[PDB]
Amino acid sequence: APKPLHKVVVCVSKKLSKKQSELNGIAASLGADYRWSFDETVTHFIYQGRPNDTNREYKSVKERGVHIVSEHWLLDCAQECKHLPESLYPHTYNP
Repeated sequence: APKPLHKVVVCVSKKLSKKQSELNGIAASLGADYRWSFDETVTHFIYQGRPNDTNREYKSVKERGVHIVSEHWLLDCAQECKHLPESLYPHTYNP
């Protein structure tokens, strides 16, 4: 049975550790997989920050070219039950 985030693999940044289990579960309810820390399987890295952010984990993921999205990407995908465009939710996104 189709779910909107099938084949997505989320990883919540260390910065967002207090929200990590909750966000993993929100992603999983939409059919995504999740990793507890970053690796080569991750498709979507959840992160909140600033222009030219110096966070080490963020910079390492950015080098790998995977999607880096605000937590609001996941929250809005959940509200809509849809795979929403990642480009609308950069790490600097603020509602």
